[PDB]
Amino acid sequence: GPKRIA
Amino acid sequence: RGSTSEVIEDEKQFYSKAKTYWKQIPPTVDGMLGGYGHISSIDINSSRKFLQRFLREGPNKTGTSCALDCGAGIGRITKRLLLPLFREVDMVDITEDFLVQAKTYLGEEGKRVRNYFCCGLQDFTPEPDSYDVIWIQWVIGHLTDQHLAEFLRRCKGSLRPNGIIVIKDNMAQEGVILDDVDSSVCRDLDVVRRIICSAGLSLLAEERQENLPDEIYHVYSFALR
Ligand SMILES: Nc1ncnc2c1ncn2[C@@H]1O[C@H](CSCC[C@H](N)C(=O)O)[C@@H](O)[C@H]1O
Repeated sequence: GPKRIA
Repeated sequence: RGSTSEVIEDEKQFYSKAKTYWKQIPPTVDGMLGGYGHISSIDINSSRKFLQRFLREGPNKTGTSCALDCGAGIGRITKRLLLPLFREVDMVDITEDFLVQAKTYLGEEGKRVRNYFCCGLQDFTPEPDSYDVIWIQWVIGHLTDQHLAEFLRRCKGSLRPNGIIVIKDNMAQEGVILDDVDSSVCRDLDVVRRIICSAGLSLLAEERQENLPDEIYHVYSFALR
């Protein structure tokens, strides 16, 4: 799924 | 690093860690989307607009008889994108719990799901001359570079005339980034295009998803055949 930019 | 071969030290553990992760995720839309269920409708609406072009505008229009949902999970996309547009849909996913829940989640329209295949995409062979549209969303990061290319090649052999494959996924800023929690990779535009073009598929369309939250990786859709 959609993910926070690490 | 620019490939999975470099970021994936143990390919066997890259796959087993991901299977373990998904096996205990709740079979819900928030589980499918890592807490981003609030963008599901925005995502589906753009996917529909992206897909309706190949289905409405001739010549060589894409048919509407059957679609394959790859990495389908509980059927979020099958329910709101594919079933309203295709007579029948097949689903494939590695996680048994999601396929079982899909029967409940899809409701009455789920009776038009023909097969619930339980398989890793790296081991899955879609049947030749079966699908007008093969939809691959938020799952390509779970395959190695080589397995992705080979899977796309097998998908090509399963398309009906004028059929298309669609990939919709996160794109990294640069190179290949590994996510240690769910055991997946994120690749930049150049890496993905090279995997696709280099595997013998033609890139027909490419579109960045607009209106997404600021804090997440960019998302792109690709149409190929
Ligand atoms: N190797 C693999 N082969 C097939 N499915 C896999 C896989 N690795 C992870 N998955 C599946 O990939 C899905 C990612 S969540 C995405 C679900 C769906 N594409 C949607 O957008 O709503 C999960 O259902 C998980 O079970």
